Amino acid sequence: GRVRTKTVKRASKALIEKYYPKLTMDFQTNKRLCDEIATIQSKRLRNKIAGYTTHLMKRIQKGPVRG
Amino acid sequence: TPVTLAKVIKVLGRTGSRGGVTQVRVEFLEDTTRTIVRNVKGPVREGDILVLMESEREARRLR
Amino acid sequence: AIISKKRKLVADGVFYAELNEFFTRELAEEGYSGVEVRVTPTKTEIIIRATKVQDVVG
Amino acid sequence: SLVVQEQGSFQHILRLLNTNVDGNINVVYALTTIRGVGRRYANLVCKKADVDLHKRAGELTQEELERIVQIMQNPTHYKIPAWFLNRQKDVNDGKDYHSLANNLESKLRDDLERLKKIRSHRGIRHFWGLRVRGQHTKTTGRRRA
Amino acid sequence: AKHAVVLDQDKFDRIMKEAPTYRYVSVSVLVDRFKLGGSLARVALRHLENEGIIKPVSKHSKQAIYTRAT
Amino acid sequence: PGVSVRDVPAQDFINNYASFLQRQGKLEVPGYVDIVKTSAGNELPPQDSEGWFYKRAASVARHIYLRKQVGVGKLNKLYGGAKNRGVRPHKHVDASGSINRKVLQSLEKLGVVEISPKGGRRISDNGLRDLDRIAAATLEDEE
Amino acid sequence: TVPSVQTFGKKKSATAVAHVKAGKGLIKVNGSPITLVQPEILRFKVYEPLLLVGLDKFANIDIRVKVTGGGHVSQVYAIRQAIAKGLVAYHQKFVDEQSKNELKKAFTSYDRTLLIADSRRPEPKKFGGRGARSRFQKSYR
Amino acid sequence: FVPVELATTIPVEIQQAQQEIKLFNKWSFEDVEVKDASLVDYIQISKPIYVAHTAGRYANKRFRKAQCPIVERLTNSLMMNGRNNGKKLKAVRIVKHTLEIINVLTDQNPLQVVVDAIINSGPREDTTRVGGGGAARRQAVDVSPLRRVNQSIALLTIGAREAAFRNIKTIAETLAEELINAAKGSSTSYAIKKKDELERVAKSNR
Amino acid sequence: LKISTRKTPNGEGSKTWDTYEMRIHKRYIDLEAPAHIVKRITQITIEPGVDVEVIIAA
RNA sequence: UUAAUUGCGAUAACGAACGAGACCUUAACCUACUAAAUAGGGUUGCUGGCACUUGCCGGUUGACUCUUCUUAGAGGGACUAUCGGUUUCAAGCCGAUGGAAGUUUGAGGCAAUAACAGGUCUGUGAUGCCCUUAGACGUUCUGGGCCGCACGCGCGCUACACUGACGGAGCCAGCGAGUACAACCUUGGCCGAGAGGUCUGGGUAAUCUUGUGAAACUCCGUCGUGCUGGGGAUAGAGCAUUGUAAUUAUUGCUCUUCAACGAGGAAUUCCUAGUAAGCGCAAGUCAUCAGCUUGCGUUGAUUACGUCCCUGCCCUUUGUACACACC
Ligand SMILES: [Mg+2]
Ligand SMILES: [Mg+2]
Ligand SMILES: [Mg+2]
Ligand SMILES: [Mg+2]
Ligand SMILES: [Mg+2]
Ligand SMILES: [Mg+2]
Ligand SMILES: [Mg+2]
Ligand SMILES: [Mg+2]
Ligand SMILES: [Mg+2]
Repeated sequence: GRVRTKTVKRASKALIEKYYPKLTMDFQTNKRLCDEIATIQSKRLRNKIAGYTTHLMKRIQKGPVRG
Repeated sequence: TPVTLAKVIKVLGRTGSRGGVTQVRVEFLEDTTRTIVRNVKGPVREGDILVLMESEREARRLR
Repeated sequence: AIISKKRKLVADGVFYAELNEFFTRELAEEGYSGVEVRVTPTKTEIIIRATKVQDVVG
Repeated sequence: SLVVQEQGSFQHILRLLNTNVDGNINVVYALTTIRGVGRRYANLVCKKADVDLHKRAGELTQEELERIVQIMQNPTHYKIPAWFLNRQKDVNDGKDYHSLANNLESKLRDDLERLKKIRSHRGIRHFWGLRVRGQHTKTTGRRRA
Repeated sequence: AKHAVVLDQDKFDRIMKEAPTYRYVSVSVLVDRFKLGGSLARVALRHLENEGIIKPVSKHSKQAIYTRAT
Repeated sequence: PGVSVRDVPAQDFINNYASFLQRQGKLEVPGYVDIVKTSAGNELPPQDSEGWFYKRAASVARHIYLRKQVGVGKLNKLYGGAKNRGVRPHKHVDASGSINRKVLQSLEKLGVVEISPKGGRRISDNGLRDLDRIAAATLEDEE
Repeated sequence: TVPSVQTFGKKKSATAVAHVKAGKGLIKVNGSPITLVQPEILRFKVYEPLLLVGLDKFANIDIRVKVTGGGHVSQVYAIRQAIAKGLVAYHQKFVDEQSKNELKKAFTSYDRTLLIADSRRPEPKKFGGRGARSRFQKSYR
Repeated sequence: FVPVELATTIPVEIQQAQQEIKLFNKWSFEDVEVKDASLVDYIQISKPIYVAHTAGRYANKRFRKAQCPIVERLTNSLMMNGRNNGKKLKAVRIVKHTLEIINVLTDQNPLQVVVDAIINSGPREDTTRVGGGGAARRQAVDVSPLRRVNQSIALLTIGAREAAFRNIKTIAETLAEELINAAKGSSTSYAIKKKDELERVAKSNR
Repeated sequence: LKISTRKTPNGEGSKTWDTYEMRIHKRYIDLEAPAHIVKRITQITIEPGVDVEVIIAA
């Protein structure tokens, strides 16, 4: 059921591109960072974005990733 | 009549016409390293033991 | 005086609706857009927004 | 705690008021077989008599039966309030009446006849073979019985 | 009425000689071997239960199961 | 350590109370017994006949003890159930109010139940004592 | 001044508020002792917070439960939950942590509902049907 | 070992059944062996339950059904027919009665008997309606342990229900009888008969 | 405040319903003061849509 | 791959928009805030009953204080997190673990492009045109009819009992609704087997009805599988109630009557979790009438966690002499 949308994934990617230093690993910190930087309207959406970013970060620490 | 105890290794894709049968790879307990694949009714899983009636018989895709 | 609070609220809404309808009926040539109702102490305040203000004034 | 025995000293399989009032059935719930005596009424009658309700109708001493019978036909005599009867305030006389066994049916028939004679709607309905009590029959009851 | 559940004395006697060193002593059980039932079987059981012999294990409404004294 | 009604198996207590009442003879039976429905949505009068109005009274008393203030309508509501309305779904129907009223009156006469402020009925001190005694008796029996 | 805490138990709609106090060892539900409750077949559910961890913890803790809402079964469940909570809460507050942990372990091993309140709640009914999912009988003749 | 009372004094029986053994309705969940290779992990026992009524989240995932105490499952099964449907207390009561009956007759743990019944009423090979076009011809197929368990549970309950239809023999007694028949493979039981029939059918189709 | 209406005006169609709901917020504040002060407090701080109501005296 | 043109990808397309999603309402958690004699507690006054030691259950808006339950403001919280498998090591899916929550967290509200001769001119002082327009198709009274029955079908209710029936007794809900110009909801006291009267009240309402002590349920008893105490249709008579008016029983109650039906053929509907089903209650219409309806709780399963075999829909490739489109 749970597959992330354009508006999550793309945003997350953008965030990663901008802020790989200072957007690190664990969830809560990432969420906080998102809240600080991105102008996310909803809370839930923001949370989702943060989660995606965290996932991306996790993936990174095992090799490079496309896009 | 002989009865064998068959331990499931790999779930081998849900077959049948209505999807009421799960094809399964079973390697039986007291004769391990024998990979005879059979069709099973019900919710099956890896590591399950099956009580069957014919030890050496092949069950092919139910079309 | 002496009417249920929810009921009163409902009635208020109804009244507002009625007023709006009336304005739509009348001030069509003047180009009526919107009504505001303020039930303050002593006086009820009806604010009208229309395209022709002068006409409305008379 | 003790079972009340009796080998067969009190004779079973009885008849009261023409037809059959059989054994193994309770004192009250065998009086129901008699037309006109329903349940509550029967119970009341039993109470008036003073019979054990743990008793079969197959037993019973004759005196008790007689008393019950007496109670049955004339209840206004006894401590029965008499305002739960068939013909209370009555069709003709103006008395508390409760017909029983082979009589109630006859009375009903008579009433029906009277109605027919009068030429009221219910009578007409009865004559036809239809529903009196305004149960509108676009459907419902399609075997004539 | 298909009998089995009446009154009698022979039946009672039989019941009485059907209690020491016994497994099954219920209402249904009683009914089974052509004997009394309803709220008579229980009474019969009690008649033996009052003088030792049968012991109650379950006493629910319209369902009761009994076991002899060991 | 102390006994009260609140500490007793309820049915047993009720039974005990009924027995006590019977022993007394004192209550005032109005004489509706062996005629009446109890609940106006019933197929039958009581299956005990001789008594059980005592039982009802006892139950009422217990209820009163449990609560603060109890009335007639409330009692009816409590005691009524679901009337079989024929080929139609069941409905909650209140019990026979007159009977309840009579019971209350009897209780009052006895010195168990007392008319309260605001409205309805509460318990008398003597009544309370009696209840306590009954509870104690029940406990003893259990023991 | 007495060591006491206020823990609840919730199931479906039912709520049971248990006050756990220092003293002699009382377990009372709506004023009536634990020995009653009386759906009777579910009496052992209410006993499960007592006997799983033992009566040894109960020698100094007094439990007064007020139960409202729900049905009967639900109420019982709520009461049980409250009881489970209360001792643990007391331990956390006025005894020690290890003991509390042990208690939790004991509880957790046998049944989940004792500490974690049940997730499930009635789905709303919607139109074109008797219940939440079940529709009316559609007919094509 | 050691009875200690509190302020609100608890009955002795309850005290007795506490620390050493977590008894079921009023006897041990211990002993009671799953006497079959397979149907282990799919018949629960092991975890000692007090009542056959837990809250339970057993239809949530996939195999949450398998981690449910078998008694509870039986009760649930019993609960069927729409007039009876809901009313799990009644089912529990019935189960209790059955257990008592079992205890009374041939002794043992009634639980053990139940387990045996479950084992010996689950069909080993079933037939699915596979036509290869639309013809009513059937195909011989193996059975999952969970499925075997479930069907067994169903069958006994069904038999009990059938027995109960116009009888003095209160469902519980009937159920007990069925269990007895099953544990000591009889062919007088309904479930067992059904299983046998199924087996025969499978044999034919193969 | 709940209302249930068939979405249709005419009646034909799959029987679909509406749940038009209006939520009422009622809140009270208790003060011990002279009445004049209370009046002063309440004569200002009035926002359109909110109903300000005073019981006054014991 | 996904619930999804949801994504991962492959790539003469690249980057976008609407729809999906996001959203919003609601349902879940909050010993963290902010609060309360229109919520609930604690101690303590007085006070009732107990054992009688201090202790147990009570009644009182007598004090003082508290906010766990309560309500509802502001926040927080879950993002499939952590780990393990599996898969171009992708999107994702599966399994533990922690957690209030791990099926889009549960349920909805909204919902594109293009349409249909679908339904409404019996919702409209929305309405074209046509008819009609004073023996009016305007009206307004009066009675009747919409409800008639050889008969077809369509939702439903009641049931064919022993998992019951009937009697006691035990005894727990959540959504609601509720009058001053009327006659709303109506406790409590007396009268009545009921239905109902009556006097009095309390409430324009978290305050009173109302803890809606609702049913199903649980406890002990009577019948034990017989168209039987299963079941309740027709009936007959009375007593009530609403209304100006109850026959063509409005309805409520009382006694009596006891019909058809031992689980339903050809068929076929609905459904995957607090769901199915059981059971009431509730508002809607309402002067009066519930077998209907939107909600709501209460009790609570069985079985998949899949597949195109059927059915319908969608797409791709093909054929077409059809494009009012296979009627
Ligand atoms: Mg019924
Ligand atoms: Mg992983
Ligand atoms: Mg959604
Ligand atoms: Mg058309
Ligand atoms: Mg026109
Ligand atoms: Mg319909
Ligand atoms: Mg209320
Ligand atoms: Mg009859
Ligand atoms: Mg009408």
